[PDB]
Amino acid sequence: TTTLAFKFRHGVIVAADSRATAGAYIASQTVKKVIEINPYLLGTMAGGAADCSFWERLLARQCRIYELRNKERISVAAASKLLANMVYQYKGMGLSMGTMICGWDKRGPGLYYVDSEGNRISGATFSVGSGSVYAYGVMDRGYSYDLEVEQAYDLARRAIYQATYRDAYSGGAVNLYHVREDGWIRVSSDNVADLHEKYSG
Amino acid sequence: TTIMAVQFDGGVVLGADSRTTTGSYIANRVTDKLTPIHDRIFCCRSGSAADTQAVADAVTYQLGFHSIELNEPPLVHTAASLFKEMCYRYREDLMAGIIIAGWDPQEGGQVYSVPMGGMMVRQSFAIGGSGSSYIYGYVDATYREGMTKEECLQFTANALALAMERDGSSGGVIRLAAIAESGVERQVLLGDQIPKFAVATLP
Amino acid sequence: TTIMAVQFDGGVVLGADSRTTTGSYIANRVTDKLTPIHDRIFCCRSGSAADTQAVADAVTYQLGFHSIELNEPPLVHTAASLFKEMCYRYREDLMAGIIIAGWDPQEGGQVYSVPMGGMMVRQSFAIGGSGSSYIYGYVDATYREGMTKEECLQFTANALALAMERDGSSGGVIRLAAIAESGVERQVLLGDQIPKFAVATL
Amino acid sequence: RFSPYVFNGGTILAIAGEDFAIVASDTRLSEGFSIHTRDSPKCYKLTDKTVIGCSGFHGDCLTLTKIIEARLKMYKHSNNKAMTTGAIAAMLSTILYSRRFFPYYVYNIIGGLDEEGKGAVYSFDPVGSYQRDSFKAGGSASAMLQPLLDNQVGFKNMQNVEHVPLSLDRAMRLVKDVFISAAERDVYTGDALRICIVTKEGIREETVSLRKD
Amino acid sequence: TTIAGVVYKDGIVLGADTRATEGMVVADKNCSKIHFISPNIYCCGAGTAADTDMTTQLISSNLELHSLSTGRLPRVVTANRMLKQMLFRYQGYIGAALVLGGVDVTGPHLYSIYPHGSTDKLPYVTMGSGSLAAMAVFEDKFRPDMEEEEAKNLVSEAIAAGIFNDLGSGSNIDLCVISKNKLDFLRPYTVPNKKGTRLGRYRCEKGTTAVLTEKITPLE
Amino acid sequence: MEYLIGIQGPDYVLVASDRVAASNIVQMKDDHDKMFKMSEKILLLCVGEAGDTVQFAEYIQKNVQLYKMRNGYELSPTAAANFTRRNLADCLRSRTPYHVNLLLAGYDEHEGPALYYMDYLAALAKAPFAAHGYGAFLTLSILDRYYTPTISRERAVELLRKCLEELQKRFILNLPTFSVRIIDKNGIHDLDNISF
Amino acid sequence: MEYLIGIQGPDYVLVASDRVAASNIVQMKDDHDKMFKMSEKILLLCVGEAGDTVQFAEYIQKNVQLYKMRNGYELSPTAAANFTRRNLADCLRSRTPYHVNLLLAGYDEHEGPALYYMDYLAALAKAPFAAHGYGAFLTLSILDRYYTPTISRERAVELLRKCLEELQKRFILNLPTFSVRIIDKNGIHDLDNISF
Amino acid sequence: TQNPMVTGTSVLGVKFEGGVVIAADMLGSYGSLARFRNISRIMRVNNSTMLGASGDYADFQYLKQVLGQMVIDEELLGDGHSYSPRAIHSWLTRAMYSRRSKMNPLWNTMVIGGYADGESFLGYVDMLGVAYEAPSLATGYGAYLAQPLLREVLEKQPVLSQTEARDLVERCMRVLYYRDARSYNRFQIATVTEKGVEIEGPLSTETNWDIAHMIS
Amino acid sequence: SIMSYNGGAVMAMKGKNCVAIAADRRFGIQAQMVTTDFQKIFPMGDRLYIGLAGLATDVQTVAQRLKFRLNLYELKEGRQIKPYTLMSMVANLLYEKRFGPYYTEPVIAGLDPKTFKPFICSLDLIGCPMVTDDFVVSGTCAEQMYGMCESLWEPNMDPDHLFETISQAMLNAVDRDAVSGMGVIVHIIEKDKITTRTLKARMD
Ligand SMILES: *[C@@](O)([C@H](CC(C)C)NC(=O)[C@H](CO)NC(=O)CCCCC(C)C)[C@@](C)(O)CO
Ligand SMILES: *[C@@](O)([C@H](CC(C)C)NC(=O)[C@H](CO)NC(=O)CCCCC(C)C)[C@@](C)(O)CO
Ligand SMILES: *[C@@](O)([C@H](CC(C)C)NC(=O)[C@H](CO)NC(=O)CCCCC(C)C)[C@@](C)(O)CO
Ligand SMILES: *[C@@](O)([C@H](CC(C)C)NC(=O)[C@H](CO)NC(=O)CCCCC(C)C)[C@@](C)(O)CO
Ligand SMILES: [Cl-]
Ligand SMILES: [Cl-]
Ligand SMILES: [Cl-]
Ligand SMILES: [Cl-]
Ligand SMILES: [Cl-]
Ligand SMILES: [Cl-]
Ligand SMILES: [Cl-]
Ligand SMILES: [Cl-]
Ligand SMILES: [Cl-]
Ligand SMILES: [Cl-]
Ligand SMILES: [Cl-]
Ligand SMILES: [Cl-]
Ligand SMILES: [Cl-]
Ligand SMILES: [Cl-]
Ligand SMILES: [Cl-]
Ligand SMILES: [Cl-]
Ligand SMILES: [Cl-]
Ligand SMILES: [Cl-]
Ligand SMILES: [Cl-]
Ligand SMILES: [K+]
Ligand SMILES: [K+]
Ligand SMILES: [K+]
Ligand SMILES: [Mg+2]
Ligand SMILES: [Mg+2]
Ligand SMILES: [Mg+2]
Ligand SMILES: [Mg+2]
Ligand SMILES: [Mg+2]
Ligand SMILES: [Mg+2]
Ligand SMILES: [Mg+2]
Repeated sequence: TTTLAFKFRHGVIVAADSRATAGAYIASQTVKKVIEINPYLLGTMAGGAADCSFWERLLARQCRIYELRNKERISVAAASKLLANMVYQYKGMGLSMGTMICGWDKRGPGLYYVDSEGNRISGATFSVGSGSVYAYGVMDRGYSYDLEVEQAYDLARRAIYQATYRDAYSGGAVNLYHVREDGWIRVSSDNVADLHEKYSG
Repeated sequence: TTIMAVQFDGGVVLGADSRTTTGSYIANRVTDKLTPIHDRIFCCRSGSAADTQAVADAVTYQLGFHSIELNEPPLVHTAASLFKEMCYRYREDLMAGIIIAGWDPQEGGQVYSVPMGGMMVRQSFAIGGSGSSYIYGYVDATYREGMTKEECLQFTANALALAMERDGSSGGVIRLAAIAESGVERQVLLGDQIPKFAVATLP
Repeated sequence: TTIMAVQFDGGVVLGADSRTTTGSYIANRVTDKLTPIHDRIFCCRSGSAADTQAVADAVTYQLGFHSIELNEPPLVHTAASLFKEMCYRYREDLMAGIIIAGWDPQEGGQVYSVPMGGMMVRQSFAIGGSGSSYIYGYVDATYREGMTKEECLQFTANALALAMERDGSSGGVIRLAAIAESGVERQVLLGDQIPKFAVATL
Repeated sequence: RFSPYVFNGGTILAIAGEDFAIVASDTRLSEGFSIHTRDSPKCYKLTDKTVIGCSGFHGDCLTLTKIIEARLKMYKHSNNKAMTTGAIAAMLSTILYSRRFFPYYVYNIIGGLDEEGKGAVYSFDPVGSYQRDSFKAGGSASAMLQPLLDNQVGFKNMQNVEHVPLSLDRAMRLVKDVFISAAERDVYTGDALRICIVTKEGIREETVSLRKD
Repeated sequence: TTIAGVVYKDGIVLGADTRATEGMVVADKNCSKIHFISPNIYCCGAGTAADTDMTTQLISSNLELHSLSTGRLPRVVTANRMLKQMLFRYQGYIGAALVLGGVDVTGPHLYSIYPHGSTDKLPYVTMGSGSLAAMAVFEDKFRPDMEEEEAKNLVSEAIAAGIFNDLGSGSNIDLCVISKNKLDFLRPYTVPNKKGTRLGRYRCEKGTTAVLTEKITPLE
Repeated sequence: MEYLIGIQGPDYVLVASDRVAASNIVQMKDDHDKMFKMSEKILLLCVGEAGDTVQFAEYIQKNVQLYKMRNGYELSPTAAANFTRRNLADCLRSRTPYHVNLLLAGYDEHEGPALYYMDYLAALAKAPFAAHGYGAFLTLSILDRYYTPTISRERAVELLRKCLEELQKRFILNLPTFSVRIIDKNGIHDLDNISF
Repeated sequence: MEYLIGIQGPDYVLVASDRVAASNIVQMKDDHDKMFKMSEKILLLCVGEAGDTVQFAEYIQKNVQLYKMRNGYELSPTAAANFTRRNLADCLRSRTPYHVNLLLAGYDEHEGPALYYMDYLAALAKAPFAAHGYGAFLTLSILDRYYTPTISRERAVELLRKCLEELQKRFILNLPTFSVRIIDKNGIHDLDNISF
Repeated sequence: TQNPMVTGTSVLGVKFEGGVVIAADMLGSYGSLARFRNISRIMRVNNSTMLGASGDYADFQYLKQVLGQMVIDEELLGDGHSYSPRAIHSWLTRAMYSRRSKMNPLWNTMVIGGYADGESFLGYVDMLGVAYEAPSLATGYGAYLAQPLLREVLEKQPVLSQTEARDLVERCMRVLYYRDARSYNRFQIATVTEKGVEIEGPLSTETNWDIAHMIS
Repeated sequence: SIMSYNGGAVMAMKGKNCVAIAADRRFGIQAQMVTTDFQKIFPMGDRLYIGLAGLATDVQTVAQRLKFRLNLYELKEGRQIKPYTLMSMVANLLYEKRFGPYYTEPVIAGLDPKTFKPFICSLDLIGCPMVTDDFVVSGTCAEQMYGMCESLWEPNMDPDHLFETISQAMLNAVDRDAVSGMGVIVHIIEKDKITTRTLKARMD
């Protein structure tokens, strides 16, 4: 797995590969690793597939209850905190999860890294999963807060791509999302074999 | 430890060595391993001293209460069943190899084995404890259907003497008991009274 | 395995069950565990089949050569000494519990035990193998000084039958051998010929 | 160390068509180097529209299928309608996760019709990760079956080939072929192939013989 | 693997299946497990395949040197000794489990030989993961002094028992029949297992596979 | 890996902490803050195992704030340090131990400035200066060499900077920036980050 | 912990290596050199276990120099790489294995520039660029992103500098300076250290 | 049970026209020691159903106690419903699975035989809750030594008479006595038909030791 | 597992009067790709190739040490080695290390230098040989490879159909293995020529 996200002037970009593995066996090339928590909040999945899916689906349940009870959207901070507090109790029991919670709330674009070790941290950019080291290199050399929208899409797509090239455990397609002030949109799904043809030393 | 009991027409004979060990130190050379559970029901104890004492005390209590309630002497099979229930339920926490033997008016002389693990089986005669390994052959060649009380006492004393000669973990004196409708008769064979069989020194 | 040998005036009797096991599978139900080492010297083998076969073959070789060199029949004590030397020296790499028995003109019928570890002791009678545990009592109560050959054969067959009944690791047929100045007489007790003692039913 | 698990073999497969689903399995039940029986199918009818294939530890396969059956009746009683294929899949995910720390050692593939009458396949890992697939192999020989399906149903690695819809007749031929190939190489796959075809008319059953060695 | 042998009235029948495995996958469907020792002596092998091949080859070779020297047909005891002494020396690390059979000047002889170096001389033996299935057949049906065809039927029945009941065993039944007069190496004897037929055709035409680079190198 | 440092002068306590959050071979955040405001005149600096650190510090923080709301006035630094210690020590042999190392810095109207050190076992020591982390091994001797009890706040910031420069020179980990704060009679003041 | 990198262009090979020797929590040297001159047009860059690294590299170096003295001309880069490999592989299952990872860079009169990668198991690969160490995980994708086979030596030094700046930003270890050298038709040239 | 103590070896079963036959020797072994040489390892459950057990004998006695009490409870109601062989097999599967799932198994492998409504029932349950039905079954070494013979006969002739099934079981018991070092030549045969459950014994197989003189 | 540290896959396949041998091109160390043009198939004659999968260092050592032995053989004997004889030479080389083996499992593909008869085999890491009349596979995706070969291979294929079959068997097998791929190379060996192709393949 490789996932990434970053905040910039026009919101937050979120991207992921689509491979799943069981040891060295490729179990799928078509996994959706970006989960729709609500129309203005996304979660990303890396680590154990069951663990990520279960806990982020539970997060989605809780956020919706919160909305019904309080008559307003949950903040990115509060949503990331709910998830952190849920998993904290299971530390040391073998859950494997690394997630980015990505939204836009009253404080503007929001991005938090949350994992099964207990970490919860806000930041400008993150990458998570076995391919993250490769994505960081390319994302870091191209990132700017003042990226234009299309340049931001290009960077996210290229960083994931380069991670799928070096990391045996990442591949399939690059799926890209953009969190804007009025909601997230699905931007593109590009097979890595088609991106190979296109790119670009 | 070596323990043994044998059925005859009208009762039972029980026997044991008298050695308690920790490793190869003898902590008691004259242990009494035949313990009365009711007027005419005894158990022979092997394995852990702590475990078999705790279990025998608990069964004595259970059987005593049961007997007062029913207003009748208890069945030997009831004593065996109570041992079995406790030895089976706590089989992971006990080291206990038991023989229950006695007399009651309904079924006469009876011998039950409750080996480690907590199974229960009625037998004509039973042997147990670590020393019993060395007398399987002997008891199998020497047992006869229809032995008298006096023959069961000799058979038992002989078997135990043989086990005690060979098993470092058995020894001391031989304690015997005979149980019948008329009551319980206990005795000890010591020193020169223990049956004797030569060491086969070289011709 | 159960193995046994007994001295009488003029010779020896040897006996064994016939079972070879791996775990609780019987790989051979009619094994011959009494192996000739010379014209009137046998060994009874227990423990590892590989180890006891290798050792018996090596001793047969050594004793044969020794015997030709001396131009005389070998001593039973010599055969036992050769076993002992090899079983003691290689005690950390072998699993072998051996009885050596035979006849020679100098000392007559002799039985030696070489148990695991490689000590050697002469005895009136010897038992070994895992099944022997179950017959210590029996042999101690039944042995009598001065038994005839025919009595030694019965004593042996009885002891072995009892062991075979109780020890899962022993069984099959009883192989017997008697050795004396006149030679070696072998026989097999099978099925109904094996001594029988009831299961004590109620 | 008592182990509460053993591996009992079994290969499962499901294919989604435009108006059908296939769920197929071999009928061998094994343990160690031995065969328990040659007639132990790994497919179970859940509703008129849904079949589940289960392989792995047979003790868990039996338990889990009986749990699913009880849950389907509970659902029907509380909600007054049969569970859809999609709802069965979502529910199974939660039942598997409930044992996250002592898992059901079971690989599950659901095959059925969705609410538009179209073929639907869902595949699962032992702790309840799942997704919808077009086709999927599971169990002992899955690594043998999957690539050929990728190639022949997915058209992967092929140039200048029309991507036509999968007919039932072709899907059937593929199923029998891949199990026959698996039976050559996987020691656990053998005896017979049981095929369930789910359509709007109901569920029908074909069986075909495989090598018995 | 299922291997077996029997002594019959006039000779030896050896038998074997033809499956080799790597883990729980079939690597070879038609492995030959009955190995030449000398013209009058053959040996079935079970256990580690490289060890059975190399061990039987070495002994066969040393036996040929022996017979070249003596000018006589080799003895089964000699093969037995050579095998067991080598296996003993290696302490079970050479994973060869063998069924050795032949016919020499003293008649038919059959031995089982184990990796640690023990041997058993017997009128019927079995080895391999199928050996208990094959042994059940023998215990139920062996008689002394069978005729050639009875013995052949019995051995193939025994191998078949292993083939069908052991996941380690499969494919064909090979037999080797050895008498004073005859050696019949019957490979295959029976083919009780057959791959099912292919229902669809996947004959991919030229250009189906996309090619990045090509180089033709002409040869003489 | 995490560095905390505190220097107490006559009427102030100066504290600093690294701003790195790391995971495996990468820094994942370079503007991390390891300081928690407990009250107007108390900071708690917390490092240790992931999850434990924030869960523990925020629990203490909420309870210190609760005390203020219930009673109308704040806990003293000493009372807050002992509260913090009771909690850590009570959890030590429980099913939920917290693997955290702490400094507590404060200013009391009547007792003046205070700096407390606590390890994960919940041993509590008052100190004129202290530090946690592997970085402490390279800096404590620098503090022993140059600290005096009447040290002015200017010179404390210089002494702090000597310590942080030593980590740049000699420490194997990349800790390029630090949060710096001071507490005195007028509360908690943010100073410029010290950066390389 | 140790970083090596190489970038091969049309007529040169550029190489760099960190200059830290570390022990436990401290840098013990900040001007360490991890490059060994084998011949006029060959560099061997060696990292791994203490003792093994220098012992192995200097043995290879002395033998390459011996070959020159015996024969009047030098081993080619490819021959030297295969010689290095034979020695490492031959030791792998011996009583004296060497736990080292390497790059070999060279320029041959007839074959042009070459860069070879070798791991401690002695697998040998020719590559257009390569890197060793934990730092490789953060820099190989930057090389994949921007490398082209006709890259000029100026741009190679820029590309190198992007890689090294990424370690400063993102890597948890403090690797503040790097040795840089280039090999071409005219031999081995020292470039300025790149430092932060 | 974590550690089995006194144990029983193989149990065999085969279906025939009108019933089912099961067989088990009468031995409780204590490691290799043939310790209790006259114990029954077969239970009449009710009129249509019988059970044989391998493994820990104390655990078998417990099951016998529990299952015996369940049939009694049901008979007290006198309501025309009885547990079928299949229902007993189901109950057993649940009980073993449940004990496995608590990490405290009942250390047994069982064979359930029955006859109800014109149908023979034969089912297997092991200590992990692995359960299934088949025309013949064999636990322990029987799985390796007896089941190959049972299945080979059943392929040539799937429908056996009672006397054919009984002769086949006796041949298997012989092989087991030759090759299993925890077997014993004293066994019982239990049969279930329309008429109920009959347990016969103690029985012995004849044996042949001719090979002892063919060291060949 | 030692054999999966580098990953990799080779296969060989028999046709009418031709043979084919194919390999993936990745050299990697656990998850990390290092190079995408690593050689695993080596000429041992004009019409005789050996493919090695397993630990990359032993792939190279075995190829090199085998070539030492073969060169000496050919100089000493009059002639080019026969396929069956190469197999034996390799078996002997691997079994010499029976107690500390090379971690490689080769496949051989070639035509007899005089008769041009097709030959394929594989060996395990201690040198057990297996000759077949259809195909052989070795590497970290052997189950995937068996599934493709069993389903696609047919007897008596001409060179063009042999090429399509081995190519489709390789591409689709390695696409289910995380640590094999990054390209596929295929050699087709005929009496009068060798055809070498690299395939359009996934690079993830
Ligand atoms: C990813 O982290 C990936 C993310 C996941 C949400 C798909 N994780 C997995 O693939 C894990 C890795 O162990 N595999 C599983 O949880 C079991 C099989 C999944 C079942 C499919 C039907 C989804 C990477 C980097 O690990 C992927 O290689
Ligand atoms: C007997 O089984 C004997 C029977 C027992 C009821 C008296 N058991 C013991 O002596 C046991 C065996 O270990 N010993 C004890 O329980 C230790 C008592 C401990 C007191 C101090 C010494 C610590 C035989 C055969 O085991 C006797 O050897
Ligand atoms: C005997 O000690 C018996 C004596 C032996 C000289 C025949 N020993 C064995 O049967 C021994 C195990 O103790 N078995 C073997 O050495 C294994 C031989 C074959 C190995 C393969 C089948 C794996 C008794 C009492 O041990 C016999 O039970
Ligand atoms: C057989 O024992 C069989 C006999 C062997 C001579 C073919 N053994 C094997 O297949 C062994 C079992 O681990 N496998 C190997 O040695 C690996 C090499 C196989 C690959 C080919 C190159 C031969 C049975 C019963 O074990 C077969 O399952
Ligand atoms: Cl996708
Ligand atoms: Cl809420
Ligand atoms: Cl944060
Ligand atoms: Cl991951
Ligand atoms: Cl870009
Ligand atoms: Cl005493
Ligand atoms: Cl006591
Ligand atoms: Cl006991
Ligand atoms: Cl006892
Ligand atoms: Cl005891
Ligand atoms: Cl022997
Ligand atoms: Cl001994
Ligand atoms: Cl002995
Ligand atoms: Cl023994
Ligand atoms: Cl036997
Ligand atoms: Cl011999
Ligand atoms: Cl009994
Ligand atoms: Cl009953
Ligand atoms: Cl060499
Ligand atoms: K004593
Ligand atoms: K026995
Ligand atoms: K199969
Ligand atoms: Mg206790
Ligand atoms: Mg088979
Ligand atoms: Mg040994
Ligand atoms: Mg904790
Ligand atoms: Mg070293
Ligand atoms: Mg791949
Ligand atoms: Mg990839």
